[PDB]
Amino acid sequence: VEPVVVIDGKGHLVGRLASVVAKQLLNGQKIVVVRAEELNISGEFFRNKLKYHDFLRKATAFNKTRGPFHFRAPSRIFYKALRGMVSHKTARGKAALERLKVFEGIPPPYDKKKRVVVPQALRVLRLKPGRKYTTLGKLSTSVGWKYEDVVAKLEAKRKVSSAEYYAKKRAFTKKVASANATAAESDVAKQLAALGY
Amino acid sequence: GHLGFLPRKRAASIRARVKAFPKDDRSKPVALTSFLGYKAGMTTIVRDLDRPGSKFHKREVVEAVTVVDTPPVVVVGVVGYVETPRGLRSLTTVWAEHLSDEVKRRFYKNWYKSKKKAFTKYSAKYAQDGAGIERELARIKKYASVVRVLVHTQIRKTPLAQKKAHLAEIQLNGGSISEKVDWAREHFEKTVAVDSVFEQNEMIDAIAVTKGHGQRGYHSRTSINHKIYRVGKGDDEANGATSFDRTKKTITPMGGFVHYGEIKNDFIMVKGCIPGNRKRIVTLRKSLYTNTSRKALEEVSLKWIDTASKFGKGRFQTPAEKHAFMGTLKKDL
RNA sequence: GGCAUUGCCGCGAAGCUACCAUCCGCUGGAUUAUGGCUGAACGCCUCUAAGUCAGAAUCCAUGCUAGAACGCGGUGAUGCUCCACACAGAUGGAUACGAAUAAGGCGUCCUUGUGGCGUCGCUGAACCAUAGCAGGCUAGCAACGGUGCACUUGGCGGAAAGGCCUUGGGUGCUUGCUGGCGAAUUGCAAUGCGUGGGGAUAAAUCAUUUGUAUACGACUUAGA
RNA sequence: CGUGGAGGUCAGUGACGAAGCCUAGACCGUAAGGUCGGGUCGAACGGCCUCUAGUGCAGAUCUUGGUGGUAGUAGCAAGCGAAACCACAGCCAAGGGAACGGGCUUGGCAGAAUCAGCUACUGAU
RNA sequence: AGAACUGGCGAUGCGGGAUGAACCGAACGUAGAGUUAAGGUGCCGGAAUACACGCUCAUCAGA
RNA sequence: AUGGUGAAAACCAUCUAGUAGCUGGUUCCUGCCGAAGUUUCCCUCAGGAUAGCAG
Repeated sequence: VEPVVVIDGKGHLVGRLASVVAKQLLNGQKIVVVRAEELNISGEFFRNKLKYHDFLRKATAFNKTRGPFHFRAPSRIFYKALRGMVSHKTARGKAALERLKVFEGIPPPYDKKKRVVVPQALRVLRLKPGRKYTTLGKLSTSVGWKYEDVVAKLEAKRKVSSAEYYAKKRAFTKKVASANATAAESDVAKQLAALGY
Repeated sequence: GHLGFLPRKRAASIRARVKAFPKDDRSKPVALTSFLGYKAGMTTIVRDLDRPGSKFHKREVVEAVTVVDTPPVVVVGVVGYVETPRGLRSLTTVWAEHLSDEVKRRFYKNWYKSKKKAFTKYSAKYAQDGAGIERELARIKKYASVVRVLVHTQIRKTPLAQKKAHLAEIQLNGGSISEKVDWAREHFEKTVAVDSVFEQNEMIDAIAVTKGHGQRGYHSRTSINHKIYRVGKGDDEANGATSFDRTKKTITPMGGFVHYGEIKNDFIMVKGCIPGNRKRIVTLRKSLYTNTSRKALEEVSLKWIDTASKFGKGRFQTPAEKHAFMGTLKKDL
């Protein structure tokens, strides 16, 4: 139903998203999560900041350099939340994760290509109105990730370059809507409508 | 000892690289951020100290300083660096077409056998009204937040027989990136002076690789806050002459420095002691910020410069002082 | 001075090397404890529930050290030629606004607005493509469009641009409409770009030399 | 079901290759094992009805013989050259009731190969 | 702590309880098909990101 | 213990395969049946004398 299924984190929930992205892999379904940074969790911020640092104090004894490597970059922050549900050892896994690609923001060559959303993992469709809820972004920032800015800016730029596009397009489909609107009514038409079209 | 300087291991090169650079002031026009030279000797300075509220206010103070030999450094290229989620990234470097024999020598480990085919087809790529060169300059003119300049040492002017030009990178803190690349456009192949980066009475910082002994030594160290006392000029005679002393002499001691020759070019006289030893390359940066204390405020009045023979001992300054005291000898007449 | 398990003594550069000496040893956010501001719950009050201001040698960056030996980029240098051989899951289409969700699209009027009027959502169950030997060979009509392909004009894309648009001309196709032929026997299912040597020219290593480096390597050098 | 020998029998098989030995070969029997092809071999051997026994092995710090890892190591006061020892391997965290964690469960992770210090660790290719 | 009573393990695999002497289900020839127990159905994990009524914000909730 | 050999307390050869209130090991397949964990005195400690369960 589509070789690749670029998703857009923007307004999702680490866990649910993940999960569903998981299944999709183990069942041969390439994926590519974007805008990672603008992901979402549940519960105040000070929360996720703890339920993490703890994950930070981790580290191995004798050699801290060989223990739980604490990735800051969101993309990763989330990639973990995922590799956590995927045997990520037995070849069946490796085979998966090998089917993923979590980017922070939306770099080419996807920018130019449609995306989607997992309706079963939206802050706005799971979280009871007005209720604390992180935003990875900050969360990452607060714990290392040194780029929230770059993407940020280097983002707005993307939205431009596009927004501009749309216009051209929207301004295009404005014609069609007419072309048919007019070329409508005629005969050949009527008929179709009958059958449904 | 100090846990921070770990791993206490050997540096990658003799020319250490500057990890950071000063921030930015966009309101200013284009200016360089750092400058390179060679450490050469340790001279004695006495001067009246115009430091307010001191135990040594308006009194004469002795202190040992170092003279870094700094030739006029010449640009041979310019680089653009984009801002990424993964840090910085060099998207394009571009070069100055007519490079010296010295920079061409840097690109080979064996210069003697080499057919000297350095920037041949790249110079042939230039050979038109631009088209490819001006395209890559436009590439940096569009993207790339930070713009760095490729420069090298005029080693022939230096009395050292090393004959191999050190390439370094120096960014620009003069805002609007269009002006950065247009400054670099005007300044391809051009020799940049020493006094056109630093002045006297400025706090600076030097980077160097520290005097190896046996593992102990040969690390890259950065010491900060050092006052430039004198920015000298080789073409100007009487560099050792102050406003007070005014005796026509070079800052160079009698028969050159200890393990270093004469100073036939520009120099910087830095307070205290720079890391590394003589014959070593250093790179002087400009403090990263406005370091406003009263240690920075005072404009110094250099009273006298010691130019006695450090090789052994010295009771004289010029060779003129030797025969003035000794009179005349056997081999003379 | 030939010699003295390094003969004694006077002093000494080079080195071994030391609080036994000299120099150097940083600024932005975000907080705790607390002090507040706005202000409910609870027609008063209240630093708090929804917000917000300040603030610990804290925290996290800046700076500093190392650079993933399977992390990455840009740039310089010619790989070229002569013979002999070898050959983790495509199956119509990833079908580009952003933001909000106690709100939003789309269309219209303009009084250019947090403006008015109209209209949509309740799933992509859509949209666009879709007929021909796995897709042929030939005849028109009507359109002046659609579409493929090799070229050309101009423009844009640096985040991983490595692509997307356009102008002109040429050449196919057109199922938009009407035709004219071929399909069997496949027998009632079994999907139907490296080697092994030459030549020519770029470079690296070894050997030599140097020492700022050194357990050995490595590293810095120099030499048509 | 199998082994050594005995009586009987198959006018059994057999230098046109018996017995044995192998074999990424085939068949039969739930199995003990039996049968066959191929290769190697060179002189005896097997089925059937019975008899008889010094009859079937993974162990005994088993006995005898042979051969490894250790190891080109310790060593001899470039060459020569052991032995002790050896079920099997040797990353951490947490749980695994029982002064039992080394194999399991759930996680962190993990690139070939190797030398040197007190298998980690410093460092070096 | 002691006494008596009936089971479980002992001589006993199998499904489940993350993992297990004492829990839960179930006493085993070799298979094919169907239906279940105990336990479960976000994903690792086969199975409803099922339906319906309410409740819960925790500065290391809770299961 | 018997008999012998050596010597500023011994060894050799037989009796002797000595005696064990024990330690370790015990060699093919399949089928079928299948426990006991204990009653009472001999006193028990040791070995049994019996009843119970399986034929």
